[PDB]
Amino acid sequence: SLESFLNHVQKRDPNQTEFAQAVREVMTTLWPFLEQNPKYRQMSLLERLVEPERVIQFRVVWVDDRNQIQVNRAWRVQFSSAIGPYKGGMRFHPSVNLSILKFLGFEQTFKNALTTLPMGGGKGGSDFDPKGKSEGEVMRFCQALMTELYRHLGADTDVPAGDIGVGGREVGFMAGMMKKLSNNTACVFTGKGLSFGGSLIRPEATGYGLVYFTEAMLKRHGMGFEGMRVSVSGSGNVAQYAIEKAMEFGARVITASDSSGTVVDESGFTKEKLARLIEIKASRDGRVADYAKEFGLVYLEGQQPWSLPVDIALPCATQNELDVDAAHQLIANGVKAVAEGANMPTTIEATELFQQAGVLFAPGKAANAGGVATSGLEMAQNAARLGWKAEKVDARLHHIMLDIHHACVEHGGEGEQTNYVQGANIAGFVKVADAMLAQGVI
Amino acid sequence: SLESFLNHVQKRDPNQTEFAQAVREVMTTLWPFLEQNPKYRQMSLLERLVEPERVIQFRVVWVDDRNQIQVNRAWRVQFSSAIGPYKGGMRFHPSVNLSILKFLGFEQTFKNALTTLPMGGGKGGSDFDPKGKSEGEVMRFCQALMTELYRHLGADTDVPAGDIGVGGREVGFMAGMMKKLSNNTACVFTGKGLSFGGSLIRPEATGYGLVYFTEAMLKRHGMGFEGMRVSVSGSGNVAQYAIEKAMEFGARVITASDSSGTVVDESGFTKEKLARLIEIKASRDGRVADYAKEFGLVYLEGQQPWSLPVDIALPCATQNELDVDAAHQLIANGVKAVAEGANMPTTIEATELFQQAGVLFAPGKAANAGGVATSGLEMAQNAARLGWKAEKVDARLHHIMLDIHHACVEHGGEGEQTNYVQGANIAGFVKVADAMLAQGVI
Amino acid sequence: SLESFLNHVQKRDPNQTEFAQAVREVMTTLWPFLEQNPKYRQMSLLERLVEPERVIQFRVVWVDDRNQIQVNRAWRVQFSSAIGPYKGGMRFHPSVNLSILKFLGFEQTFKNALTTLPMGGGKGGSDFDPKGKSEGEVMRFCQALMTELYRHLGADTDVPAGDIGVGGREVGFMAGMMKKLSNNTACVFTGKGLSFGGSLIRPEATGYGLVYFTEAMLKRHGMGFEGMRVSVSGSGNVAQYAIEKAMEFGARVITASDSSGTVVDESGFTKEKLARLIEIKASRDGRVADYAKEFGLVYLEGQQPWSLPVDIALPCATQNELDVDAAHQLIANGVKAVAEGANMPTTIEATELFQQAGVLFAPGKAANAGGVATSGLEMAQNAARLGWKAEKVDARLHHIMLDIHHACVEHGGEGEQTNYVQGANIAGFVKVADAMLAQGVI
Amino acid sequence: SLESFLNHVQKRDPNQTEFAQAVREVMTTLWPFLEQNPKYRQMSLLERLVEPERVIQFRVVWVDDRNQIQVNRAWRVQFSSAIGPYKGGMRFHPSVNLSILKFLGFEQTFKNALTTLPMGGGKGGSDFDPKGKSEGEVMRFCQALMTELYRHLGADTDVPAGDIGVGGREVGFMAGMMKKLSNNTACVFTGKGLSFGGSLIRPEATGYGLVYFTEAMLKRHGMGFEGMRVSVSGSGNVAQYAIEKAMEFGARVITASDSSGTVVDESGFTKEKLARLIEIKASRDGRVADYAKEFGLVYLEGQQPWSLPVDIALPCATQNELDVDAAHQLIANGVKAVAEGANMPTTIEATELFQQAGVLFAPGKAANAGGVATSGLEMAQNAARLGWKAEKVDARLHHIMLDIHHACVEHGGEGEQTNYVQGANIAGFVKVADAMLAQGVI
Repeated sequence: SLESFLNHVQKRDPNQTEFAQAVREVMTTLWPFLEQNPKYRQMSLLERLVEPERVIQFRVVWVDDRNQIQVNRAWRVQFSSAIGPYKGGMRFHPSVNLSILKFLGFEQTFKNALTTLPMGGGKGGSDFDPKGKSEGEVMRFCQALMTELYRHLGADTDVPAGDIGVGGREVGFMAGMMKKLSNNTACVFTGKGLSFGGSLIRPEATGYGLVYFTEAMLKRHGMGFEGMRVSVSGSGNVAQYAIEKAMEFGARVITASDSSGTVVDESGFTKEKLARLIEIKASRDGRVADYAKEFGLVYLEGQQPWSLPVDIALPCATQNELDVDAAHQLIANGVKAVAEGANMPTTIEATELFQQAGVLFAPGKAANAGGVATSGLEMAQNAARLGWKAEKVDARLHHIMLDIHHACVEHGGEGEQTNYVQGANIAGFVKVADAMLAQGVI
Repeated sequence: SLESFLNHVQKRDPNQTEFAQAVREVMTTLWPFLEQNPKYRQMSLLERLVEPERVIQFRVVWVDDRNQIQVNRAWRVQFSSAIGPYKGGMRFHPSVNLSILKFLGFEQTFKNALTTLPMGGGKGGSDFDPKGKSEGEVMRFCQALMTELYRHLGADTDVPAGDIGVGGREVGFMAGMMKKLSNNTACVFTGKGLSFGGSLIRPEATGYGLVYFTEAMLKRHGMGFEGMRVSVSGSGNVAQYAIEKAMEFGARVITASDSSGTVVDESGFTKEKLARLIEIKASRDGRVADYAKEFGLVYLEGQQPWSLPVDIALPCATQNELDVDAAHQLIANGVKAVAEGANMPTTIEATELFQQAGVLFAPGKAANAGGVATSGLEMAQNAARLGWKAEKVDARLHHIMLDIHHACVEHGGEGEQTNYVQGANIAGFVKVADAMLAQGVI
Repeated sequence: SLESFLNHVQKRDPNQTEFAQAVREVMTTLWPFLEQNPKYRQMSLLERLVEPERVIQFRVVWVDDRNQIQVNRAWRVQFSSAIGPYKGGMRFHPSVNLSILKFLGFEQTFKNALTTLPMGGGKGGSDFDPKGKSEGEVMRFCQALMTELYRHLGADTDVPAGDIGVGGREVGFMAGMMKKLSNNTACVFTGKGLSFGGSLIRPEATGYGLVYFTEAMLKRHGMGFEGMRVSVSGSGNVAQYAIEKAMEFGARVITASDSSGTVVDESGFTKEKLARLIEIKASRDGRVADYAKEFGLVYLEGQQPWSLPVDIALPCATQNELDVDAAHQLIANGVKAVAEGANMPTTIEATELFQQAGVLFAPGKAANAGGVATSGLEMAQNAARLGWKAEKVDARLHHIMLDIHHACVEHGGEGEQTNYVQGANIAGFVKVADAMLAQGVI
Repeated sequence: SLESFLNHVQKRDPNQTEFAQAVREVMTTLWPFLEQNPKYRQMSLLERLVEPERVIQFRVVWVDDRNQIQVNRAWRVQFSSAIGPYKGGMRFHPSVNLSILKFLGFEQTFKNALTTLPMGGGKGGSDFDPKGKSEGEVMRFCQALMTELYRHLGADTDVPAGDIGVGGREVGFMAGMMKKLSNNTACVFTGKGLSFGGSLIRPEATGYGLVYFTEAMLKRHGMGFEGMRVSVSGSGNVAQYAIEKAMEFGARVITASDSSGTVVDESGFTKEKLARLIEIKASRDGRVADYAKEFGLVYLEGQQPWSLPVDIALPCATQNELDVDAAHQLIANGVKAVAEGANMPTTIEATELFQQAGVLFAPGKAANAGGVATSGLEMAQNAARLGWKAEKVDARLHHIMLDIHHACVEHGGEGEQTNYVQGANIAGFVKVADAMLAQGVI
């Protein structure tokens, strides 16, 4: 009984709402697999899995620009080290609390496991509010935080990163203070700048990865991006470099979009066209509408791209942006594959409609894992003591996406088509679970 | 004077029989090389080499399923770190003592050195008897052992592994407790499972490597596996994959065996038959006898394969399984090469008979070194934080075995045949000796 | 069954002759106590007690005055930490081996426990032969030993000291290298010189304590040192201050001795005379014969003191210096008490003979414990960062000896005389055993 | 103001002449760049950059062959860790002092940054004089130094290497003692022997690298080594392999030199001729003069090679060996390029004179960086636990020199020729500066 297990887990954290849902969602997805595979239920594995190995809550005292002393709370949730060191970002936001952090770390554990890289799961942050703070205040805050936290991190223990409220700047400040205090230059943060261990291809990683996974998916079922019509939704990081990589595989990419609307280009994106789009949206005022005016292209004011007949659709905008109705249209127009660039873009029913219609479907938890894979490649480069050329990082990223795809296929069923939703849900759990079982009662 | 040196060394250890024999066999092989190369006798090098850097003997207290407290003794012999960290397995068996462990660690030093990977030499274990113990008892014991041992290990200090009485299961339990206690996920054990840092090809490594090495040896002397009759003893992972690779080179592999007896198949193993042998020996009760019934094959009840006339014998079962009576049969029946898959299958007397009969003979320290070489490749992959495809691992294992073969040939003399016993010992020693000399009086 | 336990215990160390005897002796005295106190047999306490927590064996390489590189073996036996850190001396002697060091650590564990101070048990040394070595060779040897050993010691871990082959000079060298390498000045050795943390009364400690112990023993049985003829053997540290304190309690001390022979003084030592013996003996070559010649005293060239009629005999030279024939003479001439300043001076047979003749007998295991007790007071002063005046060290040493004596009486039976062999073993055992039980299965 | 800044810097070190000169030279080259880029002046970056993070000065006491105790001074200057661990050699010479070590470490910081490898900057040494010392004295000195120094080093903290007075022998001794004391086998010294972690191509690296770099520079400007007359000064490591690689690129190499004089060979070096020069110079007594005598070549007793007409001059002997008069001779005789194999062989005035005459000039700071770059590759192989073939090391070295050439060109101006002085200095500064800025005020 699912409800009974969930009810039991909640007894310890009656008020951690977010964590409660995160446990429910994972368990709801796994329950039929667990019923058929009693092995992954033994040794109180599920009870072990939902209890984080270690949580550190600590006081952060710092001084603001008015010389007022401020007190914040920070955390590092070290959830699972079964597969490798705790890995996951730091988040600075006034709403952050333990519940939210456990929810993120819990999910990260499976997300990291899914990449096939040797990374555990963790997450941290503070109720510190970066909004309105000077560079100096943020620096002092990062340093005060690291004055406690440094003792709990390490290249083989816990390697944090950025998240909301924690960008390249803050990672720099935290990595610098880690190094000073420890007198040790090993990789303890990813998302570092290129001057001190960061990796090339990080901006391109999620988009590139989306296309790699989808091509693997297409090769296995006798198709490929070459010569295909491709629609993309969204126009940030992920959408941009997705477009770039599909072009390298011979795809004709014909749409991009933002919240206000969709640009349509049947002759297709080119290197130049995409360059100017990237430039435009790097401003805060830039709009797809402006990109279209500039190149004399069709603009569809507040519509999505799903009305266009394509072979492949890549939603890279936001959650729930591809519903049942759009799925019916894409199917009717002959779509062959769908892969998720964004976080949970396709609704559950639309996912199901694609699958029953024999449309290849790649869930985001797998197809957008390039972002997280590259934090692993950064570690790998730092470990090797050699920075790699962009092409080398990219080639290695490609092989990782092929490994993730292989993992989904392993658990993706025996049907005429692989079920990548099922495959991606199971692969992450199984790897963590196998590792926990091999390592005994610890 | 050899005898005088041997007599002097024993004074500290008048009752370490196994260790004395080990120092004797090695020194006897080295003595003429040392006569021609006084460099390697300077700076009390031999006296330094035979004295292990460090030994930890310690008490292990644990509780059995009847709530009785048991006391065992354990050791880690950290013999040499001249070339790299102490490397070598852990052995659980009621007969284990300091003498035996020093002999094995001493042997490990030269074997590791020969692989060309940067690994020193060590060995450890306990007089704990795993026979009849429940899983929980083995677990509690492993953990109580790690409660002391964890402080003496490290990814750049001492990296153990399995051996008799210590398989994948036990490695997992020790690695897990190491991780918990040190709060560090770095590679301190090899032979780990794929879910927490293990390497592909590790199961095939020794068997594969054995055939790669033996093929090199044959080719150098105008032969090859192609068309040869091959007897293999044993039916565990070494034997299985020795059989697998020899078939791939065109050999007719005609025997396999366990403790109960030997199966004979004059037409030879196939992929399908070996697959089925593996399935059978994967159960806890499966016996070569069952495998013989299923394919209608000759079964030799409690006999070894050695009465059969073959071109190549490959002992892959246990220590001392090929003694003088067997050797006489093999030689009389025209065997051309003997190579050791297991650890020290051939007795000192049987070994000499093979060499004096002009039979190519490959000692395990060279020929079965694929396993430990591949344990270095495991360490390497963990250090890089990126796993290799099976093909990359196989290709590197192969290339390493050819380098090992080349070193043995370099120091194996000028006779009509290479002396691989002489060759492997001198090649191993020179690398350890050059390193001990460069690094000063320490 | 005693024989059954001793036989089981011996299986792991079939050739450790000295260690078997020590275990046999302790266990024979305890067996009746244990029958009456089943509590102390539970939880495999005895099997745990006889197995040392940790032993380190290691290589020591050093260069002699002719530039020949020498190799020796060293050990630190860290036997018990139940009551406090491992405590015990280091011994340099060519006969040293693991068996002997285990025998010494085992005793040390009980002797330290008896003092009431918080000290565990340990012992170490090397087969290094200090004889004929220059100050420089010993220094280099000590430093090379410490290059390894320092990592296993600590003010709260293992605090060694001197013994045979290791005096103040060697303690100084080892303590110095400990400080350099650890960059830490805490007390990691006792027997230090006054200039760097040593304690007053240390040179006097063993001799003083012997007299303190023997005086309690005498008083309990209607006697005292006053007016007694006392023979002392030996002429180093222990004997000298045994003589000093005995004169202080009003005894007429009539002998002292070295390897070469015995000085006899019927009128008894005086302060004046003893001062000059101390000067003579402060060299390593100084002789009693020269001391006897200077005061016109009888020299019994190569004889022991035991032919002389005395009330009290105090063996303070070496192990086994008083056998049955000597004991027979002592009994026949009317001896009332024998107390051991040295370590195991009286042979088992001479001992039994004293007990059967109603001669009061204080075993070294209790009576010579002042030295180690004062090494505890050295630790205490160092921890406090404040040294004590001599009167204070001496007063506390005295109290301790009275506690040791009281403990021996409690368990020495109700007979006409206290059995101090029995008493000291049981009292020592009870303290270690209570600590082991309270601290769980470790 | 440059002068006011140089003066501010000097206030702390009024008598460190070498250091003051080094800071002046760097800042003079950068000053125009900094004016155009206020970013690189912010946050007191320059004041921070010239003050070393950490310097440890320490006493080294050791015993010479006459048993006299000697006292020396040693240092490790840990200058910059912005980019990676402190990296740089140890120098044993009686003239060594803090000023000299700071100058070298400061420069080291920029040369290391330039390689694109993740290396900080450091330098160390002692006023210990190795000249006339026995192997034993040198070993004991190295061990006594490491007895203190080991605690400040680490594979991710500070990884030293050799220099004047510290060759392979000394690296071996120091590494060995590092390993012994830390019980850790990770790479903390580069320049190791092949038996314990050294890299192939290390002897060839500076010479190879010099030619690789110069070749890029000639090609960028329409030239190449092919068919060119090349003069080389020196006959050590750097000159041998400079010659080796230049012959391989089609050069006619016509000189080599030592302190005593110069050999001229108009027909050019050959493989055999260079082999014999190496042998001769591999001895302690070998002289270029003897080499000239042997092959019947013109010897210019104590003159330099600069009077000789060449297309390319490669100074690889010592500091200040090429001054203005020599530059005038080279220019008048039609020289096209000068590249520095040694450290600052060319004086500022001679440098300027080459630049004003349109002669391509490559500073050592770029052109001789192959050595330290290859020490980075040594670190890298150790981190990977895998040695590379000579060919792989060479290829990787080559690509690194090409990366260095590309960075110099990026910052070398728009003139008819790249200004590599300006280019190598700015490129080095930008990498370090970016890193310091990102990591905050630490």
